[PDB]
Amino acid sequence: SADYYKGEESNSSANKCLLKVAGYAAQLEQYQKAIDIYEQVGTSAMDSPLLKYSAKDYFFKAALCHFCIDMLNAKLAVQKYEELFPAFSDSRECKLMKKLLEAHEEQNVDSYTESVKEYDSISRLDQWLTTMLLRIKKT
Amino acid sequence: GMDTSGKQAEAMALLAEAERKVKNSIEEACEIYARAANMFKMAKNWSAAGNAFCQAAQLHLQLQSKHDAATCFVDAGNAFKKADPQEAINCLMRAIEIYTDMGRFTIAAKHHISIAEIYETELVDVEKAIAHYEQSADYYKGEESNSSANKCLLKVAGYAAQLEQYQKAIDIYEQVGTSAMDSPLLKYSAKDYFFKAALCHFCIDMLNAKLAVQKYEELFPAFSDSRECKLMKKLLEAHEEQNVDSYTESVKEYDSISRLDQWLTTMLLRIKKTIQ
Amino acid sequence: GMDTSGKQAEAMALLAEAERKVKNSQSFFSGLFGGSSKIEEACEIYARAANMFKMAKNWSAAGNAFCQAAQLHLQLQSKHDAATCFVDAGNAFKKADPQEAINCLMRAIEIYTDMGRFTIAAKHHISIAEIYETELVDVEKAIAHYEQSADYYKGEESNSSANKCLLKVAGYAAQLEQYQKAIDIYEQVGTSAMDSPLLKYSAKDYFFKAALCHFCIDMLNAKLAVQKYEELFPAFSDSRECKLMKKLLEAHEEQNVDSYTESVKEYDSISRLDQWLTTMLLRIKKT
Amino acid sequence: ELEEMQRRADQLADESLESTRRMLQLVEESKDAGIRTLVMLDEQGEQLERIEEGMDQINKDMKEAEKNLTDLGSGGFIRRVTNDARENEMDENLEQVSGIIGNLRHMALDMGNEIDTQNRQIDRIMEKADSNKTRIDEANQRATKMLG
Amino acid sequence: MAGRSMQAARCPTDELSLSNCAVVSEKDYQSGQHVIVRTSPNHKYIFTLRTHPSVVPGSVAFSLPQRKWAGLSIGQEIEVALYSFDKAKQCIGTMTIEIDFLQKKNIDSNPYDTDKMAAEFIQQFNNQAFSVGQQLVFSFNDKLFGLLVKDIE
Amino acid sequence: MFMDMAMLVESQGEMIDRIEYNVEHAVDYVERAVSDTKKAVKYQS
Amino acid sequence: TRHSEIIKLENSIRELHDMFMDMAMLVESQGEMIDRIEYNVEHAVDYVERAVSDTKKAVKYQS
Repeated sequence: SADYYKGEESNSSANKCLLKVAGYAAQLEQYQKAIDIYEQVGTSAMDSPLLKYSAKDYFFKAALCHFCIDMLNAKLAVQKYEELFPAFSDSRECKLMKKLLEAHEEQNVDSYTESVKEYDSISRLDQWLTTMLLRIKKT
Repeated sequence: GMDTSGKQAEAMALLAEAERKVKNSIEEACEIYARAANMFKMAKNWSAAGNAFCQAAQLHLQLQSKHDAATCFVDAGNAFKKADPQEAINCLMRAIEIYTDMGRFTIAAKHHISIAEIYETELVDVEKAIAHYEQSADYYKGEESNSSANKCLLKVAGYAAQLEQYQKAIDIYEQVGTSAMDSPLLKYSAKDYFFKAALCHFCIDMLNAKLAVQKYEELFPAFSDSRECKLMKKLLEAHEEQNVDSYTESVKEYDSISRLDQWLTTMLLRIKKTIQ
Repeated sequence: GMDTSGKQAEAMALLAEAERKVKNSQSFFSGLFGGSSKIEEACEIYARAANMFKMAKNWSAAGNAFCQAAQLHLQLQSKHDAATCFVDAGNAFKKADPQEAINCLMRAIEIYTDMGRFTIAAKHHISIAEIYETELVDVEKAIAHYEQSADYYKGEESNSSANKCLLKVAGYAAQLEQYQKAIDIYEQVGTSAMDSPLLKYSAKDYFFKAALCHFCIDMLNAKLAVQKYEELFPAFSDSRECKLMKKLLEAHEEQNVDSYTESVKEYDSISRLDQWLTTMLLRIKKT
Repeated sequence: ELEEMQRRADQLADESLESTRRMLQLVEESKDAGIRTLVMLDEQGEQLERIEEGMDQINKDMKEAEKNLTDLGSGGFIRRVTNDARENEMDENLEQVSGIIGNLRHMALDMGNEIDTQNRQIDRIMEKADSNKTRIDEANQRATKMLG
Repeated sequence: MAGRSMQAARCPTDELSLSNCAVVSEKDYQSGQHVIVRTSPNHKYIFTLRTHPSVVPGSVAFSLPQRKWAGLSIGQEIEVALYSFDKAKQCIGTMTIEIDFLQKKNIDSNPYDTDKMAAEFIQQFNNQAFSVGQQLVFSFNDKLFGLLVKDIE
Repeated sequence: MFMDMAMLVESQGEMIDRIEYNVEHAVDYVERAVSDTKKAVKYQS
Repeated sequence: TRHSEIIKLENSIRELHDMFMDMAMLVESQGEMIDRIEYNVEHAVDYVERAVSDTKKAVKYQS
């Protein structure tokens, strides 16, 4: 269906299908495809006049995948994302990424618990987001 | 895969049948060509379907078709847009000409906009894009489309200020502000247009910029209420006193309070380059 | 430009060919009785010439060609297509001058209402009202045209457009120093709006307009109207308009002109004023 | 030194007052913007209903014509660290804004009550339209069947 | 005499500015003549003419101080008409001029012989028209001064 | 983003009005065609 | 009490943002569909007009 929409040039339906398949892949532990789709969607939204301001959220999703892969490359990845989109600094997604990195650097229980509590206090995190957060915190 | 090969073979057979029919000899050949093009499209091989689409369009237009021929030409151009930009541009221009002769200026303007954007993104061309935008603006003016006309005017003014003379952009901004003054809903954006004009007026001289901003403030009272008026006043005072520290502080404060898209920063840097 | 000159030359040649064809059509009909295909071909050629003139941006020539096509097709008894061509001619004239557009739209409305096409007749009446408003200042004619268009719309049961015309008519009337009609229209619109939750919010503006209109009469009846609005719509007190009118009444109770000016300036700062609002405030300050 | 810090604090308080005033003005403008958006959405919904009815009439008329042809044959907002009267008004403003935003939320829900439904309806008519086209096309083909 | 259209021009040389004379083309104007320049319905200023080859044909150019006083900018249009001085009522008893330093770097507190300054001003601006409120620049012994005419009695 | 929505909805509204005008034209054309067909068949019978 | 009102306002803002995004995507889809149906109806009306004109011409010539 996404390929048919691309052939017909339907941006909205194609983006919806790509997001859905990327989420399902991430739920299936296929980080590479999900992160690629998330990055493509984010850059397309940034280029497009609309949905650019929400693209930050999409970026976070991609970052989450990379955050599950490794920590030493996490600094380079976040630096590249920041320099690519300097306006991402004021986004709370960067705050979550840095807080999670700092919490994972030191082996303590309070940091990740208080971070998740603070981020939940604003909005209810998605089931896949919480599952990935628990998976990364457990290890 | 096997499906792609089967669809390619079916398309080739249909093309051969249509060629035989036209050689022997009326709409059956065009139907066969269209079916072959659709079958090739099914294969996902975007290449070589556009040729069948063009053959169908030419054959169907040869028999005096006006509406269906134009639609088929538009479809062929859309098919080429991914396969071959040049063929897509040619098909779109042919469809534009046909529809405009028929009187359908909306499709012509849309295809001109598509050609301009494909030139700007895929190829490297701005003057042709500007001409296409101007033509689409005139076509939509024929239809008194306020939204599309305003969008095209804003784009043309921005491009002209970036590269070309500023008189047209300044006049466009003044006209838009005057029109929006009476309209309550659009008044909020009106000030912005005036602001833009001020920047353009700075590219010529500082005193001219001061006079232009004063005129814009007088014409539209709300322009004075916005903090942009204070920002312009501070910028002009800093330029008059020739103190780079004040200019740097003002631009840093503006960036911190409001994010920049590299346009206002570019104009500010251009203005500062001649401060000496 | 060279392209524009070439397009103008082509349009002139096509117009000459159309003139020759229409001239020869009568001779062909007389000598052979070939039918009415010649008139239809001439009308099509005139439409093409109008399109070419629009290419060259010539409003007058396109309008003349459209008028010729309209009359030619009217001679063919095709009343609907003749009315459509007349409407196209009026639209073409609207670009340069709507002087012919008035009669074109009148004829189109007559033809459409004869057969029952009430929606297009109402839209053409709205167009006539807009033309009169933009060209002339005679408000009353525009109001009458708006009422006629609303009646035509209600004739087809096609709402959502007559209501806007009535609201605009009431807004115009409020400026013409007429109290009974404007107040009646405003109160009717408000009471209709309260029932619908979506439009209930807009009822406050109409109530404030009616209160301002009745305030010019005298303070005593203004207070009665304000009390009636408050009882009917207590939530109107939450809006800034009720606070503003109460402040104006209190200031006038003591002739505190400085307080009135301060309140007006504060309201303007809260929300930019309108020409009608400023005029009404200035008139109220007169007493 | 200390006098400069006090001046900076006073300037920060002035900036806070300006920010509160801008907040109030922005919310006031947004209220009118939302009201206009709501009325425009209502008008668009009525127009969509008028299009759906017209298309249904078109389908009925086309079916009747085809059949005939076939059969023919709150608690505090600003701390009193620096005292001053300004803080008082500040409080009120935020309180007002609170109420307003609450009201604004309700308006949002109102728009939704229509928007989604309209989209669904549109889809249905779209499908019908396509079918209708095919039908007339088929009729044309059938009209050419006898001609041969 | 009747008046003609003109394009705003900028003084090319500092020496021309130091003379406080409007720089004009030799084709239509000659040095020593006086003109009245209209910049608005009630804005008129009288300036002296000085010829320079670089002037655009049929154009009158003013120095930066003169443009600032008259609010002249490149691209604007002003009217210029020849004028003849009548001594019947234009005799000057004495001029009062406010004097300021253009550049702060050169400001010195040493006294100056005002008689010498007046003599140099007359010599440099002899046979020139001056109006009350006129702002100009004057050079004296490598010293720049911003002169404003208080009044003429 | 509310301003962007306002402009987008204005564009949609004008386009919907144009679509309504086109629908009126199309329904008038279809009704006229059906009337002509019914009159022709009635006269033929 | 300040924290409670602050968090309530933030939650309201986030809910408004989510509703904005959802209904804006839905409105964009609605606009795409309205454009598609406009094109389809224009093509259909043009085709039926041409067909009926041809039929009228043919019947008039035959009769």
